[PDB]
Amino acid sequence: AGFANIQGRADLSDVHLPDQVIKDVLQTAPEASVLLNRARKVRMSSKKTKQPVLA
Amino acid sequence: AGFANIQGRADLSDVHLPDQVIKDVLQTAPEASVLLNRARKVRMSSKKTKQPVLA
Repeated sequence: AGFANIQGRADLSDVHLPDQVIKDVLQTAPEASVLLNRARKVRMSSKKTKQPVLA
Repeated sequence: AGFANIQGRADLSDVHLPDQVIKDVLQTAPEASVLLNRARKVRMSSKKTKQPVLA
């Protein structure tokens, strides 16, 4: 044919028409723990610790 | 005693008469793969690769 030949998106390869990528993941920041910040913090050096109490 | 005495090989130790060893293996020189020599080679960088072709 002579006329009305036109280049469509359907005529090209996936290598001609690639999607753009964003490397940054869409997420919210990780939440910090309640007790690991509110509670008083002590360094243990055995499986158990003991304290005397007035009773 | 007498005149018949001569040293045989059966009279010497395995350390006196050691066998020589040859460290090269007797082997048929390895033919290469057909496809890895004959076919066109490219580096892939993911589980799938795609290319354009004329239609």
